[PDB]
Amino acid sequence: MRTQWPSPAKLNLFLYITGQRADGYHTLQTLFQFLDYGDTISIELRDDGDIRLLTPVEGVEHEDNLIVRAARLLMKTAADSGRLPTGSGANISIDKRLPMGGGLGGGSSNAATVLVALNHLWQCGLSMDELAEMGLTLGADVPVFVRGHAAFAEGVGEILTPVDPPEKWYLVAHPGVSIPTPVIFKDPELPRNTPKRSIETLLKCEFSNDCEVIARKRFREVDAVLSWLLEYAPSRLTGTGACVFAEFDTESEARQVLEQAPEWLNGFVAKGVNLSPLHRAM
Amino acid sequence: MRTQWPSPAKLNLFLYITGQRADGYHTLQTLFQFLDYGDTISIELRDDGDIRLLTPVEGVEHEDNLIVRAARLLMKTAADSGRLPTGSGANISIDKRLPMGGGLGGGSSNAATVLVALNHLWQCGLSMDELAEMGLTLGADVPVFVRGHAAFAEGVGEILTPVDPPEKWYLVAHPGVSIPTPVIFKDPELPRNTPKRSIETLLKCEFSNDCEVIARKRFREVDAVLSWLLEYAPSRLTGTGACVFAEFDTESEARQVLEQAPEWLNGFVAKGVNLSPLHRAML
Ligand SMILES: Nc1ncnc2c1ncn2[C@@H]1O[C@H](COP(=O)(O)OP(=O)(O)O)[C@@H](O)[C@H]1O
Ligand SMILES: Nc1ncnc2c1ncn2[C@@H]1O[C@H](COP(=O)(O)OP(=O)(O)O)[C@@H](O)[C@H]1O
Repeated sequence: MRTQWPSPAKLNLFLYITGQRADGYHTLQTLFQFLDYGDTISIELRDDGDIRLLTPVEGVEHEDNLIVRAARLLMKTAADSGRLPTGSGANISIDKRLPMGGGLGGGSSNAATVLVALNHLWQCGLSMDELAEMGLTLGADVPVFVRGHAAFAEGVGEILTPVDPPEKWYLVAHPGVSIPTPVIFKDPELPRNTPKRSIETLLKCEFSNDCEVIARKRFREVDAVLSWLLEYAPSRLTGTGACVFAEFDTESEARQVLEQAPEWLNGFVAKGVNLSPLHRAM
Repeated sequence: MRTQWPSPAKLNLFLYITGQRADGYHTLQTLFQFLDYGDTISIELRDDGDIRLLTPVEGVEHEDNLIVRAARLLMKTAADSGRLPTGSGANISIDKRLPMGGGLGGGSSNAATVLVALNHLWQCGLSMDELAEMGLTLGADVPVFVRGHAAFAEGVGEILTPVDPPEKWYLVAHPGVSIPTPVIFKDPELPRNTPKRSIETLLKCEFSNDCEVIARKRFREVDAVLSWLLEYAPSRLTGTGACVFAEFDTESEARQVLEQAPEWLNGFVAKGVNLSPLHRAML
C-alpha cells in the first residue's frame, strides 16, 4: 500500500556563529521553526530489497539524491545490527515544492522524512536519537526535522532543546539568485565570534541572522528583496540565503503584503508551526 | 599545588572520506592511535575565578588559544549546571613540542587535556560524554583525546569505537610546508565517495588516507618525504598533512632509518600507544 509523508520547510528564526574550528567547521547557535508548507513524499514498500526514487529532482542524479542516500544509509545501518527484515525495500516519490537551496532546508527535510518514514514502515525500530545521529551525517539540519519540534540547536548541530517560539505567519521570498552555503561560510567578513549565550538570553533578544550582512552585500538580489520587505515588517535571511522572510501576526496581513509584492519576490505565505507536519501526521 | 598532564599526539592510521554535506562538512571514517609523545600542560589552581595561560603559543592570541577556549567553556558549562565550586580558576602553562597543524592533532589534544584535567581538579564531575560533546565544538579530534583510547571514529566525529591496532614504532616526518586543512578539503579532486564500510572490513583492509593523493600533488615537499620513506617502510599522510609517518616493528629499526634521513625530513621517532598517556597518568 501507499503512504504519504510531509517534508516541511524550516526557517532559522535566529542564527549566531559562535566559532570556527581548525578544520573549517563553524559552530552555531540557531533557532528552528517549521513551516506548514513543503514537499510530500509517497512511499510504496517493496519486498525485493530494492530502493527506487521514481521522481528525479532537477539537477541531482539518483544516487546523490538525499532521498536515496538516506534510504540506503538506513538500510545499511539496520542490516549491520540485524535490524532489517529481509526484502526490505521501497519505491519513493516526491512532490517537490521547496526551492533547491534558499535556506528553507528542503534537502535535510527530505532526508529526515525518509529516515523516519522508512524506519517506521520497515520496522527497523531505531530510536529518534539513532535516527538523528545518522541524519546528521547527511545534512546539517536533519536532526531538527527527525526530532520534530521547534528547537534551539547548538554543539555541532546535535544538541537540540525544544522551544515554542511565536507561530507567526510568514511571507517567504526567494530572491532570484543561487547561494551555495560554502560561498557564505568562506567569506572573510562573515561574523565568527558572536558570544555563546543562553536560550533564556537569546529568546529575549532581538533576533538576527549573522549571515545576513554578508548575503545582502554580496548579492544585490537579496538586498533588493530585503529592502522591499522591511518597509512592511521585520524581515530576515533564513539559513545562508537566498530566502528572506517577513513576519506577520495574521494570514490576512501577510497576504495583503504578498498581493502588493512584485513578481520578483517569488513569494508565498505560510504559518510557522512548532510541531512538525511530519510528526503531526503521526 | 602544581600538577602535570600529558597532551599526546595522534596519527590517523587510516582516513576515508565518505561524503560531503550541502554545508561543506565532510564525513569521515578514520582510525586514531596515540603517540607516546607530545605536549605537557602544567596547572596551578586559583581561587579567585581567573583563567590565565602563562605560556603564549606561537602566532595564537590568548583568547583564541584552544587551552583558554576549553578552560572557559568548561567553567561556563559547570557554572550554569551548578557544578563549579565558587572561585574555581587556574594558571595554565604549556610545554609545547607538537608542530602547529601537521596532522598530529596538537590543538585538539591540548583542548582535551585541559577539559579532562580541569574537570578533575575543580571537581565538576562532568561525564566523558559531556566532555567529548563540549570538546567537539572546539576541535574535530577532541573526542578521541577526551575518551582516551585508540578508536575508530565516524558520525560527525562523535561516534567512537575502541580498537586496539598494532602499537608500532613510527618515524614521523614533517615536510617543510604549511597545509591549512581547508585547502585540502576544498580541493575538487579530493575523494568524497569512499564507501562507508564496517569496522571489521576496515581493520582487515589495506590502510590508506584519502587526503594523501591531494597533499602529495599540491605540495611536492610532502611528495618528497613520502617517496624517501616509502623506500624503507609503509608510509602515509596523517590528518590532512603535512606530516607523514613510516611504521616499524622496533625502535631500533625506526631510529636506524632516522639516522640515514636527510635534514629536510624534520623527523622524530615515537611509539604508538592505544591507551592515551593522559589517561595512563590518571590511573
Ligand atoms: N531531494 C533533494 N532536495 C533538495 N536538494 C537535494 C536533494 N537531493 C540532493 N540535493 C542536493 O543537496 C543540496 C541541498 O540543498 P537544500 O535543498 O537547501 O537542502 P538543505 O538546505 O536541507 O541541505 C542541493 O544543493 C542539492 O543539489
Ligand atoms: N594551543 C594550541 N596548540 C596548537 N594549535 C592551536 C592552539 N590554539 C589554537 N590553535 C590553532 O589550531 C590550529 C593548529 O592545529 P593543530 O596544532 O594541528 O591542532 P588541531 O589541528 O588538533 O587543532 C592553528 O590554526 C592554530 O592557530
